[PDB]
Amino acid sequence: NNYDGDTVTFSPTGRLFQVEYALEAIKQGSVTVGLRSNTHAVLVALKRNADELSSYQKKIIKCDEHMGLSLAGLAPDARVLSNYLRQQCNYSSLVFNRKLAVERAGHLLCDKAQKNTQSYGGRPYGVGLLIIGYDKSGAHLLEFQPSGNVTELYGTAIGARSQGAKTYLERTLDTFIKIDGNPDELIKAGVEAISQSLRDESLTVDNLSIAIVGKDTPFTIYDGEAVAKYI
Amino acid sequence: QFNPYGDNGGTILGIAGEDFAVLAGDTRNITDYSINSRYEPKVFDCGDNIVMSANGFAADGDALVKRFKNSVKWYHFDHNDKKLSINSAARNIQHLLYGKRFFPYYVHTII
Amino acid sequence: GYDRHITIFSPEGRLYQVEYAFKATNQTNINSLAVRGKDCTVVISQKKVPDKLLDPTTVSYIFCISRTIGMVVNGPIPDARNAALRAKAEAAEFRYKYGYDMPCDVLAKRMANLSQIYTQRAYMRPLGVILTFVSVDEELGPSIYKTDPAGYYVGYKATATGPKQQEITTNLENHFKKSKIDHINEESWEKVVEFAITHMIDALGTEFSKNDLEVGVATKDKFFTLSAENIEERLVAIAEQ
Amino acid sequence: GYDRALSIFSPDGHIFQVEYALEAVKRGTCAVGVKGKNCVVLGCERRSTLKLQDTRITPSKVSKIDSHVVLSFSGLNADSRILIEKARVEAQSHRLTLEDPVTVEYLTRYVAGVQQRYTQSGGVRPFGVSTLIAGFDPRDDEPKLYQTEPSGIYSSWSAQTIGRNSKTVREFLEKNYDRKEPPATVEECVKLTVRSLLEVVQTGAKNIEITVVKPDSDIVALSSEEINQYVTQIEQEKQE
Amino acid sequence: GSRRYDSRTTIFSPEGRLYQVEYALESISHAGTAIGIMASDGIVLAAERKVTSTLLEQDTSTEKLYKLNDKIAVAVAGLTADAEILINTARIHAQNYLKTYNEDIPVEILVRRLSDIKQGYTQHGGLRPFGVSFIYAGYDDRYGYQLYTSNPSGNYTGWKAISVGANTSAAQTLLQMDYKDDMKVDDAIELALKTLSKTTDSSALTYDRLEFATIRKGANDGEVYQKIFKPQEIKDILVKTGIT
Amino acid sequence: DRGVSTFSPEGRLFQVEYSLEAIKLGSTAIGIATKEGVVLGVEKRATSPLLESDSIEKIVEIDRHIGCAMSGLTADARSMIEHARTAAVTHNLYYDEDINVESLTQSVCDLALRFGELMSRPFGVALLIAGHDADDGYQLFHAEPSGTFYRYNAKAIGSGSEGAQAELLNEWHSSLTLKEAELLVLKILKQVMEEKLDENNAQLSCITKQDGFKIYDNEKTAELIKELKEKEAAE
Amino acid sequence: TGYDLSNSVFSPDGRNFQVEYAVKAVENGTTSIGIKCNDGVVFAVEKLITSKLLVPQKNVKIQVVDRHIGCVYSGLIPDGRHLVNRGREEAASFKKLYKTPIPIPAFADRLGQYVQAHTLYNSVRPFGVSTIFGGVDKNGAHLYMLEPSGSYWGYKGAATGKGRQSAKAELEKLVDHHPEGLSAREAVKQAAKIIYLAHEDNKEKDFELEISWCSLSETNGLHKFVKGDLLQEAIDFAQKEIN
Amino acid sequence: MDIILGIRVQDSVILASSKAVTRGISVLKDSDDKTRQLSPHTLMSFAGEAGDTVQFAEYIQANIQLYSIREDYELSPQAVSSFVRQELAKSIRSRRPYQVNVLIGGYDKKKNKPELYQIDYLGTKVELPYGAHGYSGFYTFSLLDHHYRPDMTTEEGLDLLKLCVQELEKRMPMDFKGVIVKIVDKDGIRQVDDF
Amino acid sequence: MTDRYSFSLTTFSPSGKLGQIDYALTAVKQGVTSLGIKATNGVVIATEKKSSSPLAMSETLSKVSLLTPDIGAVYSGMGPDYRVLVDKSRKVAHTSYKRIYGEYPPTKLLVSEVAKIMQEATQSGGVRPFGVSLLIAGHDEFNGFSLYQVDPSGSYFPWKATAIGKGSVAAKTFLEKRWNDELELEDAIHIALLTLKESVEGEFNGDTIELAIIGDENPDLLGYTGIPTDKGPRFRKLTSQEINDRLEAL
Ligand SMILES: [Cl-]
Ligand SMILES: [Mg+2]
Ligand SMILES: [Mg+2]
Repeated sequence: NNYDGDTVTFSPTGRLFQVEYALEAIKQGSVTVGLRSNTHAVLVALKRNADELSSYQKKIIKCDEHMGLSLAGLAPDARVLSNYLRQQCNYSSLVFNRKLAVERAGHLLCDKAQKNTQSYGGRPYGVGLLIIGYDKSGAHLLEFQPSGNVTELYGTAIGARSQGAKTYLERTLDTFIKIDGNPDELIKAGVEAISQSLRDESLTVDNLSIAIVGKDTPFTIYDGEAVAKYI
Repeated sequence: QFNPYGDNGGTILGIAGEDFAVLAGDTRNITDYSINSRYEPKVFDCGDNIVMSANGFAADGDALVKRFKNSVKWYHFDHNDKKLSINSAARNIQHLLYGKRFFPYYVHTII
Repeated sequence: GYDRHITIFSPEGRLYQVEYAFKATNQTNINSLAVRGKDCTVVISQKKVPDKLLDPTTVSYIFCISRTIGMVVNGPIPDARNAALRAKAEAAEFRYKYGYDMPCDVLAKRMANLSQIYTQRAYMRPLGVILTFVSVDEELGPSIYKTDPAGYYVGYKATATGPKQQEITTNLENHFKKSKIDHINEESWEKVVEFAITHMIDALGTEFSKNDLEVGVATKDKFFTLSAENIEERLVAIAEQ
Repeated sequence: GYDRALSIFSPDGHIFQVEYALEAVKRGTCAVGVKGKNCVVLGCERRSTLKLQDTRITPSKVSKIDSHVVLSFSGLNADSRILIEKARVEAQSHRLTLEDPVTVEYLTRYVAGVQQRYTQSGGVRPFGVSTLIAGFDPRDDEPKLYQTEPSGIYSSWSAQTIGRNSKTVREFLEKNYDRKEPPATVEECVKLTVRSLLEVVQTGAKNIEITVVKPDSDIVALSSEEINQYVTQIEQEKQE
Repeated sequence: GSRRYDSRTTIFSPEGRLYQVEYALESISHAGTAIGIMASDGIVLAAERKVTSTLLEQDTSTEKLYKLNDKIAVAVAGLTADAEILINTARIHAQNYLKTYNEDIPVEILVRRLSDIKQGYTQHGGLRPFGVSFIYAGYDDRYGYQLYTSNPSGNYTGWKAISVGANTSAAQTLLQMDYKDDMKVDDAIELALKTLSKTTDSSALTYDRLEFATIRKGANDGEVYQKIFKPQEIKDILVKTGIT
Repeated sequence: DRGVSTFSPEGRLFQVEYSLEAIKLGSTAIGIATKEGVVLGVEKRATSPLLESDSIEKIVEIDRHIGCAMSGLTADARSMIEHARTAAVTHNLYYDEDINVESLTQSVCDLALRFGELMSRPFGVALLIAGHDADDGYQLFHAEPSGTFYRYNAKAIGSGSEGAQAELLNEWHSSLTLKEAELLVLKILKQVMEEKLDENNAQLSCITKQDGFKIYDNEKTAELIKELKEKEAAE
Repeated sequence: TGYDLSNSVFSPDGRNFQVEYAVKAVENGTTSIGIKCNDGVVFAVEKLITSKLLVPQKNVKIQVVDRHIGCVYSGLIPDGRHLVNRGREEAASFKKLYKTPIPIPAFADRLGQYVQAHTLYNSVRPFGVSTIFGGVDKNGAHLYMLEPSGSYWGYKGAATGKGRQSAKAELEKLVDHHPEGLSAREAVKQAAKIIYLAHEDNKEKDFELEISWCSLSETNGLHKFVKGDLLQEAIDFAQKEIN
Repeated sequence: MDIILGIRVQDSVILASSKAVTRGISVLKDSDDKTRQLSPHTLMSFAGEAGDTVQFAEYIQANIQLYSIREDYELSPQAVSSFVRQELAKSIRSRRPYQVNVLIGGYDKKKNKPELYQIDYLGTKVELPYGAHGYSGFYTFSLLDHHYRPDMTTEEGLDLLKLCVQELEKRMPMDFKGVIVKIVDKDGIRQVDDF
Repeated sequence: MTDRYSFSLTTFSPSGKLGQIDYALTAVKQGVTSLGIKATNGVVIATEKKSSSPLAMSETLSKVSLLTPDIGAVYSGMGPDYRVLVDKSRKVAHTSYKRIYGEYPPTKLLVSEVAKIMQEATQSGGVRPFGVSLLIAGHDEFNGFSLYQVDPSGSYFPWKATAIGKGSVAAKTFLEKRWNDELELEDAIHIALLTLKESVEGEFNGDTIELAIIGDENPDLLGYTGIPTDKGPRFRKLTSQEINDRLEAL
């Protein structure tokens, strides 16, 4: 009310309204799902168009050969944060000949987002990210919120009506976690998960976006006719 | 006075055919009259079907190859995984090299 | 009325932020007192440790700024420690630059100048503290100099600070009316500490255990704080008279 | 450094600081530009609430940017000096690097760019000035007349006016200027310019300034008597 | 942050006026009147001191009239402290020009630069403008004798006769009435004093409430002399014209 | 007042949303993409008859293979075009090749959110970027001050956009010829424009692989206008 | 009024309302504690299991500074990480110049001054965390608790978060019942019990226990996480006491 | 670098400047004009390090032209020479100084007098009846010391100048490929085409 | 972080007033009375030492300060603001004058420098004006003795005699009746003490009054001999005893 003019102001109950309004931009964003087994990690994203004449806004971005994310909210902010991750992954490779741990990737994003919530003039990032990766400790899935909070999960979803997929994955937990050494089945579980967040619209060929990374699989994205297999 | 350059010896050779190309190089690495390694490769696969060698001062050679390999990586990121053509790679390497015009990479480069 | 939020003048020529910083001074509800002997300067302060979980040895508002200078603070501990660290750095730099130990009054002026800046510059708030500096200066002898959020400072024959400062002040005034001198006419610092505690007891009307007090003593070439047992030894001496 | 974003969007999509800068232009003395077949004429109103003026030394309303291009304006006088100075410096810088004087379009484009920059830079307000820039490109005999405004938009005009009561004189020019046949001579162009100012001015005494620019750096300012002859001639034809 | 307390000194009103410039001019209208009159053989500067006290040291005082160089002087109306900042800048600027070209600075060039500095404070920096209006009186070999005025907006204009500060409306009407082009310095001296005497808010115009100066070619052959009048000289010139 | 980079309670940036209102006040610009080329057309909208309309420059070349049309506060577009041209030429210098249309658009859109308390406010202009490259062929992009860009088969921006877009929804198909697209832009511009459409108050342009980006002459457009009127009367 | 709208502004009381508002954010956070023992310190924290989908043991909240200091906090988690990052920079520069690892009181003031600095200007926001931290140095064991204002003290036991009062009451009993001292292995067990008892104030979601410790004898003066057999033993001890 | 001469007579200033541009063992050009018009009645000839000469000359030209437009007025030759001197005096203590020597010939319209200023790269200014830079002076000054009168006509000055060029063409080691001669007087600047 | 206050805190109101300067002058009005009187062979500046507590040692707080050997200053208003102005004034006398000309600045020019510092606090970003009016007395070879008043705006005026602060209105009227152009230094000291008694309420002695003069050179206060041209400071602070001697023949 009187305490939402900027990020540097606390409300009387200890809330940061600008951070909460940034969180609100994610809720308006199109649904995206993340889930993993012990061998692979999968991102599934529902893309959104302006109208029937327009393209479908790309939701998934590659960060390294072993890491990448999906976005929900302000896309330019995702570009800034993904670019930062690309550099951090790259620094680790050039300087230490070391693939950046997915956990460190999360810590780095948390700290970058945090600085924008404590200083005057700046604004919080207006996007949520789901980071998947395969490193020296196996497969990983992270959830980034622009409050700074990063959380490691077996599965999750963010965006509009993400609660449907999140409930589904919570039920399916014991099943999909043991889909080891089978990419197509782990994707099928993710495609079924994102289907619980659909209303009036269904998954088409230029609507669905899937990404996968794993033990013997570099981070690769599937669009167009390559996702027809899963509809 | 500190001399930032050295000579690691060796020699390289590139020949082009009709539908192929070779880039060869000996694996010996030296300083003065001593052998450092009998097998230290200096011809590298940089991706996008480009092979590269920067022969002369190995520290500069490795740095340049490292930078170009990284340039290929970012070319993909910035231009929708487009393949870097050999002519585009050549022009890119010119800028890498000339960027250090007043403190040169002490190498002869072939791709 | 934004003239009450930053350090600019109000229509009546006042600086409300400075005035409110003065009120922060009493937020700890602790009273301090300083007196001078012939050879020494004694400062005492109440020590209130309400929480049982606190480590009482770490609860202190007296600071050793340099080997010769001590400082007691009336105000919240974060601002108190901010002032202490700066004072320590200033005293150290002075010695390096000018080849001799920073005098108590010069440090007081310097810290007062820094405080003044916060009353004139908008981006910096005043510290909600009152700083009492004590030493036995090699030129001026026993010295008490006190700084406040307005940037004011002055030397003292003796002084007191806190919520019940006026009672202690008049108590000391009445003694110096009687004694007719500028200091406590006593040889040992031990008895000057005893005087300080005695007159604080009379003014406040409370009794003190060894853990209810905190004592700093400045002599030639060193300032030091007393342990609980040093104070207990001192409390026993008062009781047996 | 002072950083405040002074020029910002409002809910309806307007930048009020830019729009209020236009109000400053509307307050300024009227300025008019008319281009003929072989010349451009810049006319300027001078308010007569100021007697005891020294016209020798008082800043003239029309300024030479180079020997071949001129700039008049409407709005804040102090603001205009900053634009004129920058324009003059760029004129010499262009001659130095390109080895050719500026085109009137280029000079206009530069001045307009400066004005635009002040509408989305922190800590600055927009220029309270609109300009009329006129002249001839090097080795060219085609007349050029351009207009700029605080927002930064610029465009070419066969004839145009800016400042107070400019809507009245624009009305006049819109029915009195034939695109198919522009004022064929210098005399015709000056007369149409003087006529248009007489719709708004008051007395044709020391209230009107006229500057004539012809090809190949041929710029001259008319004196009182020369202008007064146009005023005298127009009024006698009017009584009919 | 600090946005809360920003007055925004360099913005436009909905009508297209600069608030702070307008309010600075309002401030200047309460300052003591200063008059400049340009004759064919010299210039007069006359200014009224702001309500004087009898214990003020009058001879070693300078409030209204300042020397910029040997050929140029200014009359001040507004905040004196603000004026001195600008005066020192103007003095330095004149010397920079002399150092560069080995010629005394033309009056307009000096006036323009000082006016440009004022302009800057109205367009950028977020600072309050200088609450000062100048009357510049000077000579150079291009235009001869010149009078200018500048105000907080940074706008300057040339004049034959002009007033700044208090009662300019009444003062300008009186100057416009009695001024003519073939006027001499001694006539201009009389007009300046007569105008102040009628427009003053005081009971009667006396020597102790005035500063006076002339810029003549009344030295010896083709050179200019600045005369900042002493108290006794103002007392005499006030008697000579029959005001006291 | 309030921060320039402030979020609304609905999760949108106030300044970005307000700049979108400025663009709605702008003159209409339409783009249609075909397999034979991309056509760009704009309403000039002269504020007065004395203004020489050919000096109104709302269609602009970025490189030989990329063109651009604008709508809104058109003065704001100058630095966007300058950046686009430099980005295009710089890439050619570094890589001895033409830069992809999408990469160009992304580079322009990187400027968009570089405002706050960088420039003081967002851009008040939307761009239609049309071009060709070897990888993705003929492309049309709509670049907004939000920093977002969509690829379009056809798109209208400006005051008559929502009406024109609805018309483009019906008319566009994947087999349109270049000539068909030219007429379609003219037709839809004539529908949403205030004043009557002619060669002086509307401008056409196109980009083809063979001839690159070309702005049409007033003579060429006039014949396409005459061809359009005759075809509508013919049934 | 309006005194609470800007950081570093004194109210007529002499208070900085913005700091007090940051304290509300801390009170909203999960419970964390610190127990000082014979030759070291023990840290524990409540991790609310929001969902089944959280990977157990893999969202670590306790942080190490240098090799001998542990830090835990309640409130805005990102703010706590920022403070630890600074703490690590401070500890590194101390060791760089002075060779010896940073003493705990020295380290405590480094954080204190930094947090206090964020109450001096309106262009920064106060920290939305209370931080419990400590370790072992040349003078033995030290436990500290730092608040948004920059205020910190040494503690025998410390607690912050939603279940601070419950935890404090339980801490006070240990101090009374063990005047001679508590052992490191005992303090680990007690820490588990207190987190479980403090969980009653946050009992909708069930939780995950996390413990760490520094001890001169048990961990050789270095910070280590309690895992495996020692953790499960501590969990079982806590489970037995609630029933 | 090469022969720049200057002679101030009764009513005009005459500047003669060699036409050769030599680099190594090759004369690259034999028609080079080593001069710039700073204003209608002010001409500057220049001579020194390659590149520096023209870069400096044109920079000065731009500044004087900028001044002319701003004030709608022509600076006096004295004022221009002082500006030029200061620029060189700044330059000599820069990281890389301008190695350029100049002569400034001007006609002061207010004084109705010709004026010749000699300024070297250090910023050493002198007003002279006749001037030269480089080795040229070693030959021509004794010749001018003898034959020069302050009341000479422009024609007499040109004959005096022919005598200097003849002496230089006889005793100088290089072929400087003749001179371009320009006259500065009340009517401005004009070039003598047949010399 | 960093000083984000890069804008003026003193601005013109619609009526033309500079609010913060007016309010600073109001703070000066509340301040304790100080005065200055110029004689033919010297200048006297005086003020009351308002003690904050009887436990305070008012000797340690100096309201009258030496700026140069021939210039002294006193004030009315906010003490802390005055203290830092004296520090800056002493330094600027060296940096912008003595280190250039090898001699101390004349009174008018040092005053001019202090005025500049006070003017800048009225226009620069993120600062309030100084809440003091200064009276600066001094001597220099070519101007003789002088007395100046400097206000929060940065304006300065030369005075024959004047007062500032609490009871300045009455004190100025008192000085008008007594001042003539033939006053000797001792006569001016006498009048200064008389004028000050009117505004002082409590104790009136050498311990509650602070008074200094600018008069003859004091070779005994120089600290060295051997250089004939160096003859000692003209500024001298009267002792507590010296004041009481003159209060008997009052
Ligand atoms: Cl200091
Ligand atoms: Mg402040
Ligand atoms: Mg020479």
